[PDB]
Amino acid sequence: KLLAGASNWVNQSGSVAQFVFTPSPTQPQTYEVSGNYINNAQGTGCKGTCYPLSGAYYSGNQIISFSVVWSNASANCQSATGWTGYFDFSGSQAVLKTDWNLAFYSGSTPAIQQGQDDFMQSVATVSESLLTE
Amino acid sequence: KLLAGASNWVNQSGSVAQFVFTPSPTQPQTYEVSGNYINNAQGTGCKGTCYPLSGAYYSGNQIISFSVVWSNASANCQSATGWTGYFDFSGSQAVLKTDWNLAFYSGSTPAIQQGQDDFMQSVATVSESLLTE
Amino acid sequence: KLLAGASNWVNQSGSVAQFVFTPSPTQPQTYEVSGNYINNAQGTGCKGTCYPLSGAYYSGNQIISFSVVWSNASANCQSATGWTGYFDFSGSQAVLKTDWNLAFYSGSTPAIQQGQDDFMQSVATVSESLLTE
Amino acid sequence: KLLAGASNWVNQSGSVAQFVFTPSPTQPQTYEVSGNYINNAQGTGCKGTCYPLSGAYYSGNQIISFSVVWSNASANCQSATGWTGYFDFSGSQAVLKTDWNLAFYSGSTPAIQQGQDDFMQSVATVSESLLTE
Amino acid sequence: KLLAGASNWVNQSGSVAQFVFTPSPTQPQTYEVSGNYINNAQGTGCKGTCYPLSGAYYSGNQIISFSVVWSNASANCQSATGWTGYFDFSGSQAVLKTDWNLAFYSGSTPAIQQGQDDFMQSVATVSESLLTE
Amino acid sequence: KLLAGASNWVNQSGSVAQFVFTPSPTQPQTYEVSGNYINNAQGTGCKGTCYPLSGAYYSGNQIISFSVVWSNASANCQSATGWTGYFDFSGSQAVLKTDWNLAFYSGSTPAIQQGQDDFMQSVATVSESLLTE
Amino acid sequence: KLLAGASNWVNQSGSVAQFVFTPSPTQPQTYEVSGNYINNAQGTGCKGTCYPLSGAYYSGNQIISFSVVWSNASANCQSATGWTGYFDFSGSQAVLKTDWNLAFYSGSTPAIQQGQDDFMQSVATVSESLLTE
Amino acid sequence: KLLAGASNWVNQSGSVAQFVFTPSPTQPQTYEVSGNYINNAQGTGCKGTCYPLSGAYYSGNQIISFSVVWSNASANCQSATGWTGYFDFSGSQAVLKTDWNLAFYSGSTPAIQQGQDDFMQSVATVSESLLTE
Repeated sequence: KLLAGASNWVNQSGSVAQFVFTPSPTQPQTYEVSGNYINNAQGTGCKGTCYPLSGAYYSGNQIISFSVVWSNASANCQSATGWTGYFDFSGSQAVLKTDWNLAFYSGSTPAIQQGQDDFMQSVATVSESLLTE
Repeated sequence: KLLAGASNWVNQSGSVAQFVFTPSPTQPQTYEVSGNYINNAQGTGCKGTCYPLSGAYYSGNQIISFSVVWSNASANCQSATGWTGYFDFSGSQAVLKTDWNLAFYSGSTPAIQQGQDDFMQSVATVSESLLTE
Repeated sequence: KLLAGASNWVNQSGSVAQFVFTPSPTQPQTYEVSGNYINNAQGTGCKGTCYPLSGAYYSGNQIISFSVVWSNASANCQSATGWTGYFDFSGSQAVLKTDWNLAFYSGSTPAIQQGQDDFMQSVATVSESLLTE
Repeated sequence: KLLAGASNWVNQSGSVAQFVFTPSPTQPQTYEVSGNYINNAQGTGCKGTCYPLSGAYYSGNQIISFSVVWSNASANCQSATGWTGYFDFSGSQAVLKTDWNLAFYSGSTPAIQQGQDDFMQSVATVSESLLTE
Repeated sequence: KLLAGASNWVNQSGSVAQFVFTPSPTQPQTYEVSGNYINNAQGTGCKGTCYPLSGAYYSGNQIISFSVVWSNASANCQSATGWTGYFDFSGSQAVLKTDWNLAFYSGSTPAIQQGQDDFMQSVATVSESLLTE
Repeated sequence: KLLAGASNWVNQSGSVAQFVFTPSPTQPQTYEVSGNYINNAQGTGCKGTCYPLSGAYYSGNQIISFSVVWSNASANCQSATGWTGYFDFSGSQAVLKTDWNLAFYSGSTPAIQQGQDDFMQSVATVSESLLTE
Repeated sequence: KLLAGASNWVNQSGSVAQFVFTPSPTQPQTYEVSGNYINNAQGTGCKGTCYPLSGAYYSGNQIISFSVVWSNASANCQSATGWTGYFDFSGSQAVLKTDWNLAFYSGSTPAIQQGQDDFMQSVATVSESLLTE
Repeated sequence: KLLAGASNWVNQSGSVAQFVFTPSPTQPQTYEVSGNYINNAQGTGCKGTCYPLSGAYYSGNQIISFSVVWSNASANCQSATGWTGYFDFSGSQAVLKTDWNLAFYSGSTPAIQQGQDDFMQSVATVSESLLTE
């Protein structure tokens, strides 16, 4: 059911989605998705820093769709990605599977690449201190 | 360039995107996308009523990604569409070329169909009154 | 009694009122009315898209008055409807009996037609998906 | 055109509408109406005290529609009125003309009376002090 | 103890205070006072219409102090009053007693009159309708 | 005339009023008064720490009324001061002439002492650092 | 454990920290710190008036870091203090052990002195009135 | 002077501060600091993800102080750091120098380490796309 408050989701490239969910006033079992995305995928720019994500989550059947514009104070890749997929909380690990699309330019030549990402839940590690453990 | 205020975008199958753009407080040349989608395609669920849309827009090269959860007070199709794309405002007509992904079900069998919607800007039709024209 | 969350109300001519109720901070048993109206009557302007509605509701005896300005990103009929009425939730069906007034034009000749819409509550139709049903 | 900020409007029964106008984010040349209404009509209850009003104003052709639920901390008349009409700023005086409807109960017997009100603009009188002039 | 939500308070001149109380974040057993004041005192201007009041209420020993600037969309008396006094909820009636001060000008000649007002609680009268009872 | 931003006002007994002014949304030439009061009088409770102040100001003739509830995280004197007055910004010095009322206790014996504070504007003293001067 | 509402903390030199804690929307067991600091040390600038404080608090082991910019409507020392530390609520007394850094000037010669303040919680002193005690 | 909107600041360990500045209502030439901090310092935990920072910036002499509680959805190090230091925009590069303190526990044994960080401004790199340049 619920992963409410802040949740930490890590995909196959090291990439981190942190989701925040706020109930929608008009749309039943629908949450506004907010939070941050850290890109760590080897080929790409806009890696290692917080990009706000926006989208919508349908609780009923644990579906989601969210977007990142690859522009923040550290780096701009002049492009946008949208992720659309589903959750599966069953068992010892919780998994999100998504199909993604990415709008960009090569010349004055606009283009939409595409692909697929798989995120797994990982709960905050705890350390004695910043310095140790 | 500029769509400040609400703008009306109509796809090949007649479905309607109404966009509102709000500046991101932190993301250079990025706007939070809100507004409403009215799905008007022949063989489809959840048609002829407003679905909220949420996403993001990059004004640098006029790229967008938005999402709709198909649940409102009229009809629940327990599914999500994500659209990712770009706009060309050159010439007599402004067009939004999009690709899109749609996370839905059959049984216990999650799915994700792909597609392409192309939209054209259409400025409010004006009438003497609600009864004329 | 209670319509907490968004509710769907359909009139004789098929037009759709989606209501949201927020408690007044100061008015006993009064709610601020928001939501969306989709005008679906044969011989009319400004049909098949969401118009915002604003008004007020008295929960003591389940009375309402709301208004729509027929101007959105799709179509401007330069006019306003006001609806004033009451609800009966008794029995198998919940109905909203309304009278209404509509301020529009011809030439330089302001006008105000009268009328009566009657609405019935219809709870979200459910589908396996956006493609089925 | 503009009566922006707070405006004072007095009808034939002494009744006072104070309007506040805030531009709508989605609806072009449309304002959310807020403010207060003081009833001073001889036959009625809920006289002499502030009732919040809600509605919508279409600037284009200076049209309006607004609602009052006759419930506040001083008095409850368990009913609601909606006013729908037009402005005429021409000449030495500014005038609003409206058609109104009023939903109420007699027995378990719901009912909608009706009528018409005409409001004129009156700018704040100025006095040397509260005590004099 | 509590008169929370909206409360209706009537003094010896017919004058009406409606109070709204919101807990203070920093000041224990302290409420921000807001609401409306209707002046109906015979000698004065700024009579019969809503003036916002501002002040602070100390719950502990049911003490209060609030202010009205006699300027609104209907009338300006270019002056300000402050009321400071205490509650007594005991018995069949609830009473507020206050000492008031009023800052105004005669010539270029500034001046502070003074006086005392006594308010009694009066709960919303209820009527069959606006029209009757 | 103008005190936009925070201003510092010092009375004869050394107590400090720090004022912030916010335009009323509805009251011509009226500002909501916020800020902080530090009571510095010899023979008094609740001294040397910030008490919130709330009131209203009329910029037409530079008149004010504000209130302090003497309860904060340091000291509770279970009492309220109301100040009512006017400002003279003519000459080399800006002065705020005030009268005031103070609702406090003895036993089961509510009281309300009267008074007069006169304040002078004093613009931030500047230092090389927190350690110098 | 818990300091919900405003709390009063007094250091060895008599300076006063008034704390307010608000839950972070995203940071487990983290609170945004607001409130006011009154600097009461002998040989110092910017004393006896409220400086806003801002920082963060970790309730897991009751650790804090807050900052004051020494500029308000009374006195500008063009400098910043940062405090970093921990609380012990065991026993008859609650103490906040802190170290701190202070970024100030001489000429064109930026500096940063180090230090240690230790605070003790002191619950509001109560008085019959502002005049007694 | 100004680095207003979102700014990107990189220290000697790879660590990234993104600052957002909002003018303070009460404190002249003072900004509330907000934004995000990415830790990339070799010895430590809580590395590679967004931690909200809070503090205050004094424009006058370009001074700053801000805090991070090392707790977010990815990782908790149960500790807090405060940074206090100054800017120097002169020349071809803009530099921030800071003294930092860090509160943590070893056993039931609380402790405050300390150190110094130097951040340099780095403006958003621009890339043809996420995929290339």
